[PDB]
Amino acid sequence: QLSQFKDETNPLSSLRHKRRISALGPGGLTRERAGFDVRDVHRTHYGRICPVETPEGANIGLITSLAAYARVDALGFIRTPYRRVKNGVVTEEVVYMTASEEDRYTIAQANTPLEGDRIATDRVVARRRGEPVIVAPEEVEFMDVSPKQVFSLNTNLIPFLEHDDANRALMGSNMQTQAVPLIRAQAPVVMTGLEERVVRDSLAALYAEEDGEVVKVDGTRIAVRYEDGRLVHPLRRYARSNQGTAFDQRPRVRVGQRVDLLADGPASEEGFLALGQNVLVAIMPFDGYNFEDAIVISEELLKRDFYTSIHIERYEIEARDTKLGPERITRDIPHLSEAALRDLDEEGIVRIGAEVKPGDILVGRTSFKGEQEPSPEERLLRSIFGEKARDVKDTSLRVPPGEGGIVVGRLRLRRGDPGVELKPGVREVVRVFVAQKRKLQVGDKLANRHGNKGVVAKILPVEDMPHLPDGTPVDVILNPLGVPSRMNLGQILETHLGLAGYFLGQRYISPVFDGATEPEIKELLAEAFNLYFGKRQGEGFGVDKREKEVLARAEKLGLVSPGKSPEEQLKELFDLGKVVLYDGRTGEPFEGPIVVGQMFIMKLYHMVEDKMHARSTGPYSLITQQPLGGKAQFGGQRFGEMEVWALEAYGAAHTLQEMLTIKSDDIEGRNAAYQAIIKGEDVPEPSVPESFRVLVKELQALALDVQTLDEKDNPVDIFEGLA
Amino acid sequence: ETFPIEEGLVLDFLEYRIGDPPFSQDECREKDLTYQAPLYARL
Amino acid sequence: KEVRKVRIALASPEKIRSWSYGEVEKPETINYRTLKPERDGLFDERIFGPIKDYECACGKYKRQRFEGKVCERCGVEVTRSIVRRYRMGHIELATPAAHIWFVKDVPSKIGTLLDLSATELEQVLYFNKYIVLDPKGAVLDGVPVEKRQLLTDEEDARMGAEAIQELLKELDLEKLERELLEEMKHPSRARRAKARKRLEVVRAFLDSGNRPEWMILEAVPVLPPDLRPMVQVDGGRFATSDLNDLYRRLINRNNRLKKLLAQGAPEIIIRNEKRMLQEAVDAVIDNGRRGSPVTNPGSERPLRSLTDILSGKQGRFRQNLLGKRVDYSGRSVIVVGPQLKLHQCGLPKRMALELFKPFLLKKMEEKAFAPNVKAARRMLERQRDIKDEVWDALEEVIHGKVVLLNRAPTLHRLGIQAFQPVLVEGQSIQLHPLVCEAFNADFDGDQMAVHVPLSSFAQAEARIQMLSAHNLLSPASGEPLAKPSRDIILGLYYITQVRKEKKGAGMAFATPEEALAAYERGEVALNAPIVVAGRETSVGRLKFVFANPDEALLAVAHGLLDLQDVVTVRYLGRRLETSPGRILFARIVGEAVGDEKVAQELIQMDVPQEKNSLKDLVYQAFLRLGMEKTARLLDALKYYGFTLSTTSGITIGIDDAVIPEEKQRYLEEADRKLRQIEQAYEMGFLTDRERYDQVIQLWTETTEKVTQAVFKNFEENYPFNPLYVMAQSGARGNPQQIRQLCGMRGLMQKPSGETFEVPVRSSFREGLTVLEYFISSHGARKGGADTALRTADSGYLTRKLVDVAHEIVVREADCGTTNYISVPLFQMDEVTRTLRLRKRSDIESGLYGRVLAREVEALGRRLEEGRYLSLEDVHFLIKAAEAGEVREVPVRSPLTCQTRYGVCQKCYGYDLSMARPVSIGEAVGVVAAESIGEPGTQLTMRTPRVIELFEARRPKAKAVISEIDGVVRIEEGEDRLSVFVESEGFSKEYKLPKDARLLVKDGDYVEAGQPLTRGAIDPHQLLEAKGPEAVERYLVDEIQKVYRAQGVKLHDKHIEIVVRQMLKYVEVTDPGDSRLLEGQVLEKWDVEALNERLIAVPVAWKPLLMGVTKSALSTKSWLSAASFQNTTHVLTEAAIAGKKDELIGLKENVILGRLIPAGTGSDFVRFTQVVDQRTLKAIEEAR
Amino acid sequence: AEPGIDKLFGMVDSKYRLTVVVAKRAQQLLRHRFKNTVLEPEERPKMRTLEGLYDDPNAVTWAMKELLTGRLFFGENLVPEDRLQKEMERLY
Ligand SMILES: [Mg+2]
Ligand SMILES: [Zn+2]
Ligand SMILES: [Zn+2]
Repeated sequence: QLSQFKDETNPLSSLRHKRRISALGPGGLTRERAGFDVRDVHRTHYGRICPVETPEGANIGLITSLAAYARVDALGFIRTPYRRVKNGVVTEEVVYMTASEEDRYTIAQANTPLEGDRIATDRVVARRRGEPVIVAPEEVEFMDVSPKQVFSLNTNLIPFLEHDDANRALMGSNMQTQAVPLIRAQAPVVMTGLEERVVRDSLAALYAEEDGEVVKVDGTRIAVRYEDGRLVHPLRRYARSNQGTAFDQRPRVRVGQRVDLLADGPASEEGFLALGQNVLVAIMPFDGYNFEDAIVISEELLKRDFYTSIHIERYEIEARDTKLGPERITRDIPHLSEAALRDLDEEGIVRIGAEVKPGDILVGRTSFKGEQEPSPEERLLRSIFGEKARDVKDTSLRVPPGEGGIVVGRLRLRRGDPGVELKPGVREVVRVFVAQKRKLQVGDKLANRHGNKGVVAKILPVEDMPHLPDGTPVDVILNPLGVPSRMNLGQILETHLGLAGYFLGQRYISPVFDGATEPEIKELLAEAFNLYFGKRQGEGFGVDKREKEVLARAEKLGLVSPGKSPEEQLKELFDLGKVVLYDGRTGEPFEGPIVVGQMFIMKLYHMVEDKMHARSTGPYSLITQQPLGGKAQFGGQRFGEMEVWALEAYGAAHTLQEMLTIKSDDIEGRNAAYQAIIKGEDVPEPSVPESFRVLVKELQALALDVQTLDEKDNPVDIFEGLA
Repeated sequence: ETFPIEEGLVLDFLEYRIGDPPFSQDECREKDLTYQAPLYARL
Repeated sequence: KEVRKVRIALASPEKIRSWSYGEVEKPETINYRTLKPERDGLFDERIFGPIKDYECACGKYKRQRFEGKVCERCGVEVTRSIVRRYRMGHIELATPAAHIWFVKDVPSKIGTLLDLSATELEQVLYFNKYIVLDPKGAVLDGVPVEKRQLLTDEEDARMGAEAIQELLKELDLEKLERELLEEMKHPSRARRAKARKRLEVVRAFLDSGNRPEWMILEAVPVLPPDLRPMVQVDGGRFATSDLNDLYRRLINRNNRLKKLLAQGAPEIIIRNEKRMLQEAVDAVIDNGRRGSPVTNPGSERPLRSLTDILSGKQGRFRQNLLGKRVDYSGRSVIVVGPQLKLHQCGLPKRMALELFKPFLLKKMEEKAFAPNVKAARRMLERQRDIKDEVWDALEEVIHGKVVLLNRAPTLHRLGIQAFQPVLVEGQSIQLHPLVCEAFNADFDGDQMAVHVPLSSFAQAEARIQMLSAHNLLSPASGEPLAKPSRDIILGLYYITQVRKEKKGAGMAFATPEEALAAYERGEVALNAPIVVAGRETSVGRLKFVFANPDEALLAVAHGLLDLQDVVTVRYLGRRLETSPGRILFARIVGEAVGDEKVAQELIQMDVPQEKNSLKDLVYQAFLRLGMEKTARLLDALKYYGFTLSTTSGITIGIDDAVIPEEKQRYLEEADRKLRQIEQAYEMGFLTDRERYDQVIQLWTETTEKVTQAVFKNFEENYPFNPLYVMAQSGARGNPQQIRQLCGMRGLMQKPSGETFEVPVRSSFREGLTVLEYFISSHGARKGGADTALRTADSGYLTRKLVDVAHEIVVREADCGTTNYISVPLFQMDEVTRTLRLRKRSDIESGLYGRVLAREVEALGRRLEEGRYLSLEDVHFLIKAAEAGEVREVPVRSPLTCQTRYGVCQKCYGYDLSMARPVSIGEAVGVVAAESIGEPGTQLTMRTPRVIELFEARRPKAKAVISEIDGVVRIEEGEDRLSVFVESEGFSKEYKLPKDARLLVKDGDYVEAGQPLTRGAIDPHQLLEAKGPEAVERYLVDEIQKVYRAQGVKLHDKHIEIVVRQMLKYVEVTDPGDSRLLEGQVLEKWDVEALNERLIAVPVAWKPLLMGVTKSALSTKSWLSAASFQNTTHVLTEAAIAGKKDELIGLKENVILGRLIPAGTGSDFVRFTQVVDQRTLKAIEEAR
Repeated sequence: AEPGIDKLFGMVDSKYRLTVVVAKRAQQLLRHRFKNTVLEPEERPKMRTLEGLYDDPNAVTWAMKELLTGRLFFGENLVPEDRLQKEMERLY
């Protein structure tokens, strides 16, 4: 259990696991949805040495993660958060120290503030203070030592993480758990240099050692060093992840420099833990193609293949060997002989660099096998055309339901071999690899860092969009309502301050419960406007009918102050609100001081091409006599209970029954169907259950009986018994 | 803490020795085999 | 023929062999060390032993066979079991056994006198000292006492468990005795039972065939289910089954017995063995004792012995009864976005295809495409990018037809609907907004299956009932549903809200001045005055009731008027004040139905705004209009429903959240007050707990004020501009979510049950002081536990509901029954020991559309007895009410209507949803429980009170009732604050401990004795101290109380079409004929049995109240049932008595692959119709 | 919703009973030889899709709309469920 096959998705996530921490497992504190007690229990607590925004909602609480400053020296028994004592000394006698209270990083000035009301803490409550008195050490321990100390790590990494509901963040401090190597990466305009770690200590990218000076070939490997002599350097080559990530390691350098990094990471940029792609964005709605809670992409978001990735699925295919039929892999596939094969596959294995689509043989094979011998009329054909007969049921691999892709390679194996630890009684264990240059069609989840799950609506083809007065359209939207007004947050400061990016030209570091505030953005929004407005004012224009007009309402609206020419006013709008904007639809303006600002877009794991299973009869399973079968397909779809009810809630007799009838387990009924329609018009057969027919005997197992008793007592029907 | 499993007839537990992984890393991922590292212990 | 009544029950060992027919015994070699299959003993293919060269003789014809070696044209290659039943014979002849004889003391235990050790003998260790022959130590008798050695003091009489099989064909004729003999043991009291249950015991048998063939001599296991073999991929293969290795246990023993006795194994041994079989039998049966883990010793898993699996719950039974599977099913993501809304649906080209693959081929037949369907799929291969004209065809499979659409989870029939189809591009499936709500599941990229009914008689049996444009408008529960939830509101909302930006209040003399002049500065759309007007002038914009007020729209068309409520003078029916910021409204909603004429009335313009009055407009359009428009209309608030919100937008900015510059003042204040408050307790006055309640009760109240503030600065300064506003008034957003946003929000409480000192240091435009985003977390996460508990506890409450109610249908229409039941109209409020007037909703959803009782004289208009009170009418009484001619309006619902056969027409007020009274047939049974299909999530297991009662469980404490009434009696004392009652006849001691201390000087029938002012104690004593009088109520309103503090738009019908159940049962009282002085029989049957039979003798019953679950179990049938706690136990007393189990019982049919007697299948509709005049004029001359 | 749907639900004894009738005079209808419905001229619905047109093979809708021509009755009429095929010759 606990083993939780590592979730090495991104470089981070993984790490968290190495932490997470749970009272679940084999130790007694255990199962889902309570024993005797679990609801009133593992609630919150009295331990700040832990974030309170990481669980989820199901087996909640019983899962989280430790925090940064926590567990050093004696972690061996009971957690111990670091503590500050005014100067160059430190203590952390466990998360038990509840004697003498502590301060909470606020106000200061070279060892001593002046609050006069030390925002300190006793046990749990939060008494006003009582400045212990002497800068001479804390009241036996007092100082957040730093803000972030309160949260794990999977937390202290979100922008104004001091401006949203807890549960918003939560539904975020777990989204990050699911990223995607967009290869392009970016490292957020906003953020906390903790990324100085994130990568490194998780060893995503690489590192170094004392001396310096490169040389290299780049290609795959990397130069060396000078100190302890030369030293080659492997890397990755995409490689397999435990779910798809497919982690690569392109690098950086050229000649000689040793600080101290070395070659990128999967989802990374110059040591700055990059995870997503911070393109522009802007609140507001549009044809509601963002109802409830949706996002709207701009095809240009494909042009520059910004959003895309890769996933590697290992395909395990075998051939044991009974004693009746011996399974092997000659590229001489029977019955079906075509260029469709011999050209690509050939000699079994298929050369690297081959494009593949659904049903495309992956490792063709044979198998002697004679299960259903010679047919009747069929013989009228085996010759009619003269393809004689076959002797080795096609048995092949053929790509699953669907997975058009490439080939990073193959791989062969076999018995008696010294290193081949195959399952006894077998030989061969073909294991070809395929990855897929992903993309972003219409459905994948986007979501940001403060809680806002996307759900692509209808990506737009440039022409449309919000055309900034200077061409630049809004690559991304994200209409309010849903979680903004609702389940509140802050982020936004990740929009405004944002624009002070595509424009102002700088990126920023925004700590937690410290720095980055409502006035900050202003002083920043400053030079920004003068700048932007600058260009145009010295480039061509300054104030236009449209760009101006709006400003009108801007006033009547209850915003702009009736001042100087359109300059001053047009400014303000900036600062917080966003400059004008028009509309690639009609072309009019967007009556209202809209908002805009490059921010952050993630595009989590829950894609689509991976989370979908469509089909028909396909399955057809045995013993169960109910769908779930196919050496090709493999879907399902339960209707189990509820789904039922709601249906009978009306009179879908022929439809309700229809389920449990033909489209379920009428066996004959099954064929009666396909045949029925296949043939043509006709209310496919009435019905005959089965799973029940089962229960009957299944029941009769014991001393029971099931006179499928008929009408007026004496008719007595026991139907099923042969037919 | 594991009494020398009783029945003369008396076993003894003395010292360990490990490391020496029979299958260095990567190899294993090319196939399987945990990067296990065998040991022993004089008895 | 055609199925019907489903018989079952026993099949005496004599029978075993019947089905057993033959085949069995021998060993069970689960294959050979070699050629895997067969073994010539176990799952051996009947008469298949390598090369039997026979058996094929039994078969008449059909095909050849007999191939000597290997195998012939037998089943082994084809038709092997064919999933059919195949009985094994078992060689079993050894001593005795026991088919579990259940866990209720039957098939033994009772039928003698035995138990607590009726297995001290049956499981060999004692003896059922049968045999008459003068004993010694004190006579013999005929029942266990041979404590071993004793049955050796004489050295019949045997420990052997064959004794049950002994007195078998024995106490069988004496069954004509037990019938007689026993019952004759009358009165004395207490002991009155046993014999009671004993009755049935015998009474189940008798002229109901069967025998005590419960003793066993031939277990009978099949073989098919097991012979499953090698499974590869990923990382493991090898393959085997269970029940077999479980089975084995048996035969081996039953085999080793015989050969280990024949060789003379004297005493001791013999039993100790034999019994093995016994134990070995409790194998295939039920592993319920010590266990039989695999891996033996093996400290592990449980042998799948019909326990936890097969027959059990959620393994096979709970699985294949409903947990079935469509076959054209599938799934996909989730979208949205204007289309044609309703009947329209996303669906992706490809993805689709398959679902329709069948016919697809078909059409491709005669009509080009291809020749023989033979190919067909041959062209659908390896994604050979079909496209070409094919697509141009699939829409001939599509076109007109429709499909479904479900959701995970599902707590509303709305849960499906089903839309017609069309198709855009790419994967992921789109859907129309509104429906969104009917799933209360946002767009976190979720998925939704899209099954597809195939049968023509299912499609019509769909769209015309399933089409998203039908059972989604006004839905069950009460109010409507297909309304424009979030967003759309704002989109229009905006186009309204006056705007009065206030500029002044100068003056005028009718336009010359002011009006003219003022247009230079100072003043505008304000108040002004020229004689009696304000400033709606300048622009006249006129017309006539034609096709365009023209100006207006065309006026703003240019850089003129502001579409947003600017205010010009309209002209439509007559001089309109309104602006285009509202006239437009009409026009669209007008263009929907036609001639704005109507719109006019309906709509509200003298207070547009829009929000919670939209439900209405649509909802009112209904009654007066009718679906075929509701769509168009509700489907216009789509197009424009968005464009407005579009070509206007309304962002949000860190700024936008406006701090109330009238804030830092209020705050400061309080604290001060506090300052002393503290520098008070700190001196010497008021215990801590005092000031405690204080400090809190200071912000407990300071808050609301801060709250008040912001919610105005907005509505004066920055009316709509503060988009963070019209998002809470009504459109999409909560109120105490803004004050949280901008205000302060800081009452915040601890973990267990106490409140925090300090509060939240908001100004959420500024950070929090750690502790803040801490204590906040404290409270925050608890929400989380409540949400996952509800969603995970729903697993106990909804299923039971769904169950206890089930057969509830409604054929026929006119069971004209008496005893009406006036719906309460005024409730005693225990805050006001007088009388309020109810929120005017409970009434609504408590009378909304009903079937009046006895005349409704009042306010001049007379409302005839027996009438469907239209919403329009509830008002007629609602508003009316006041006067005082009606305080308890009458009508009939389910609290009466002696027809457990269903629920009959017109007894279920109106029919909630479709404008009309209960349509005919309707299986309300569903909707019934499916009424509580929006609760779950919304509630609180975390105490849960929605059942403490629902299951008649004597609540926690309850604060016991007042047995009867009469004399006050207020006896003061030491520590026993026990007050009582009496009145010259009798009574008792009512002790009210150190709890409630509220007196009273009168009487009252059962009130409450005053301790539990809320929820009477266990009705388990109320009914007793009253009757179904006030026990079919209390709860009924005592329930809602758990919904009336969490929105809830339901009541009336629903929750009251459930109760009936819970009490229906009865406990017979001294009758004649149908016996069972104790009994528990069903309701309505009693009537019939106290009717048809009436024409004699008595049957005097006695109202009886159970719980709900207990209600669900043991019902008119045997078929359904099960599905619960005591799986075996019900099947127990199931067999025995022939139990034919009626039929009418949907859940029944379903399972049994029989049509569901309801909706469009029940008795009421077998109807015909076809006839084209000359066709009907064909048999009109051909007959 | 359904074309004229409002003229249905009521013009019967109750919902289902309607839907019911419908899906019968459908197979029976088109499925028993396309040329069978009561409609005469062009009042017979069509499908002017791509370039070409044709009667919607979705029979089901004819009946709906067929219940708008005074023709056709519904109820316990002519007990010979078989004889419903008595026409199964007069229409071949
Ligand atoms: Mg979710
Ligand atoms: Zn043979
Ligand atoms: Zn009735």
